[PDB]
Amino acid sequence: PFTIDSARGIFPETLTADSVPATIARFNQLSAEDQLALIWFAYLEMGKTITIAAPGAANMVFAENTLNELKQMSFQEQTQVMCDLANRADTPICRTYAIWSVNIKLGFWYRLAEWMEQGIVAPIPQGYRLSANAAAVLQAIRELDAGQQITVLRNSVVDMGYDPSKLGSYTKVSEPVAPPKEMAKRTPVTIEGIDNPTILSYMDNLNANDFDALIELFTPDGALQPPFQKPIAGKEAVYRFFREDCQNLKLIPQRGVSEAVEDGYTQIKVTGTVQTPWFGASVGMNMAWRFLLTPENKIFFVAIDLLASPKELLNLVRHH
Ligand SMILES: CC1=C(/C=C/C(C)=C/C=C/C(C)=C/C=C/C=C(C)/C=C/C=C(C)/C=C/C2=C(C)C(=O)CCC2(C)C)C(C)(C)CCC1=O
Repeated sequence: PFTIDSARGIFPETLTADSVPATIARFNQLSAEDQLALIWFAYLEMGKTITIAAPGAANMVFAENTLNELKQMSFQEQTQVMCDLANRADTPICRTYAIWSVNIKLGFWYRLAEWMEQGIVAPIPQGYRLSANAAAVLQAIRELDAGQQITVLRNSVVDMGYDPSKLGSYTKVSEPVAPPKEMAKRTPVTIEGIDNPTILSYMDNLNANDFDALIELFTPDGALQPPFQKPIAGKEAVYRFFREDCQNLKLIPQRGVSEAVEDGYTQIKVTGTVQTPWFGASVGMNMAWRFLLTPENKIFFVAIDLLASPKELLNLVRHH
């Protein structure tokens, strides 16, 4: 009947932005030097219309030792470390970076971007010439919508460093968890077409960084699938993902539809936008949420999708 694997397929008319993994695959064909140059140029152009937020103090304490090593290196040595990261080389810095959470790696590169601008780290060489393929990948990124662009950039960062699979057993380094926003101060979401209390609780608890309440919405074996990734299965792993990767999001759902399927279960699709704390309101990612709920309104499965275009925000099929 329903398994996690079959639940992945609900609302199959939902068109996701698979140009993100497509573009990443093209990017991964390029030399390390062209990868760095390409991201430099893309980030420079993006900055003209989107506004990145500075990393917090606790984010940066974990990257500090590595950044100070870099601050001291020659321009040549600095470039070599950056190429090592892009190449996923086996070096001490690449092994250190492999155990950092997503947001720590992002803060590392945001500091390097500042330093490269303002003189401290080796710039991209003046008159650098991208390969023909790299020039085309950069143009492809320019034509993506902002939500797709920042997803490509983040993925490129997350994939650098030594393969964490190749490390064995290892302590993942992550920020302290923010406290749940006071109940009184929360702003509840509204969703046109949906009043299911679990769906509203999922949105509101995530918006409040209240992961202990969020996780109780799931079945013990319930799964969550982030954009372009495999399902994270079971409360233990979902709860860790929440606390590690999901703080300070702003979910802005707009509309949804609900459909009874077999055995008192119910499949629900919501569309809307999401803001990441890295860009705030300057980037609104067009998202769908696809939930499979038990008769007791528990989340058996939820998939979160980055949508191919804004048209898909209105794609809400009520009968299958
Ligand atoms: C690297 C590099 C550079 C620098 C580059 C830099 C500094 C790049 C920086 C890039 C940054 C900061 C990108 C951040 C992206 C964040 C995203 C896509 C978050 C999405 C979250 C979502 C969708 C969450 C959704 C969620 C919802 C709704 C749920 O319902 C459930 C949870 C879930 C998580 C699934 C240089 C400029 C120096 C050039 C050299 C070079 O290589």
